[PDB]
Amino acid sequence: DWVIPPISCPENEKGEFPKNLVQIKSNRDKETKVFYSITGQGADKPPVGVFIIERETGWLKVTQPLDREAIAKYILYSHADSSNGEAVEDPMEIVITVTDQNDNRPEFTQEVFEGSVAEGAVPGTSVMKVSATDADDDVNTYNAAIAYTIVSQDPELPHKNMFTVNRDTGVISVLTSGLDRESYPTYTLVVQAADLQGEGLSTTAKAVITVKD
Amino acid sequence: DWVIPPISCPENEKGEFPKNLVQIKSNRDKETKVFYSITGQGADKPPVGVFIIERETGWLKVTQPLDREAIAKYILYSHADSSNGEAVEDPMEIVITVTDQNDNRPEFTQEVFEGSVAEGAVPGTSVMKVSATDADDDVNTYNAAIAYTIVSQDPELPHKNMFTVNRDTGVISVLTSGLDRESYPTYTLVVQAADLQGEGLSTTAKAVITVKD
Ligand SMILES: [Ca+2]
Ligand SMILES: [Ca+2]
Ligand SMILES: [Ca+2]
Ligand SMILES: [Ca+2]
Ligand SMILES: [Ca+2]
Ligand SMILES: [Ca+2]
Ligand SMILES: [Ca+2]
Ligand SMILES: [Ca+2]
Repeated sequence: DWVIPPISCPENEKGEFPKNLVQIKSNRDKETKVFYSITGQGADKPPVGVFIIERETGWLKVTQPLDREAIAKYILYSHADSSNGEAVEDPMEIVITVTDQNDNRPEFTQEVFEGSVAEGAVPGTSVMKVSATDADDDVNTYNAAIAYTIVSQDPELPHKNMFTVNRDTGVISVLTSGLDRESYPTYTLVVQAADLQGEGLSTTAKAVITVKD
Repeated sequence: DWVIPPISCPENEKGEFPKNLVQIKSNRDKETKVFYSITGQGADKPPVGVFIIERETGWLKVTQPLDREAIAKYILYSHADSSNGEAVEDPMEIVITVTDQNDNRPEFTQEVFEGSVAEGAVPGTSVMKVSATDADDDVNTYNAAIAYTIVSQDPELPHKNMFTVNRDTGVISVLTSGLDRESYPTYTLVVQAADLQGEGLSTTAKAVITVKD
């Protein structure tokens, strides 16, 4: 069977269903009457009826909103028959790809991270790792592409930015010098994770840094 | 033959050739090895070589720029053979749609239009028409949606805007009162037409209005 170039349908559609996607038909329909149908998971097997096809015209339709994060892709088969029951084409394998949107917010693996730095440590040294996940499509979009930032430091001393976060790795490093356990022994950072490479949906967690001797 | 939904390729592509459009497989290639070719005008028929298919992968490719205004649609057929050159699928009908770019400036039907009006005529009274054409796709885009403007009036008396042009139709009308043949017996307007509804490519021409008793 040929495999159709994929038919895209974005997730979370609203309004009137069903909606037309694409017309799939046989160029033999002037030689004999052609009746169309589709089978497979999403047509006549679970989930039944998400897609339906017009029996005489071959208009493929979707009957409800989709969620890429539940099902990313459907495989079905179209069929062309004539009155006498002969198949007028081999089946075609129909591929339908659910096209992503940014409908998922990043999430930190924990609501509080804990680390230790040694007070005499060099601007460069690695303190700790923070971690988020996005459920969206990390292959075809930036909707799951996470920029880690530091939003705030407490206390703001000796300097405001004692610390640096690598925006891709979520690794927290020492930016700056004057780090003394006995002046200021614990810092509480508010860290942000935002998708769209930093520009999109965001969430915050806390990172608690204990200064050591 | 199944006829696949059409594949869009914009005119006036730039850079590296060939470029990939779509992957056209058969799913009988787990079993033995399948070889692809294409025929049709645009492939093995004139214009020869605009599209090719990579024999082993089935990537359909475009080999040079297209121009919608010369050819807007191609029809190709793909074929699937085994090493002995025997068909393992019926052919598949491939439709290619060339999509529009705004690569055509509107042209006024004439370089100078002539019209005339009675000095008595009341504001709102209709004088003459100006007219432009645009060669871009006036069915699916705004690349031919022309808006009309008066750029200048000569002379600027008794007042600067004796006239008005409806931006959608090109009808020139009397805007303000005071027309009088024996003070100013003709006006020369520069008129402008622009696509994208005024926002796009532009051209100008002249309209000459003879004030009559
Ligand atoms: Ca979703
Ligand atoms: Ca997201
Ligand atoms: Ca999503
Ligand atoms: Ca100390
Ligand atoms: Ca063109
Ligand atoms: Ca064009
Ligand atoms: Ca145009
Ligand atoms: Ca007079």
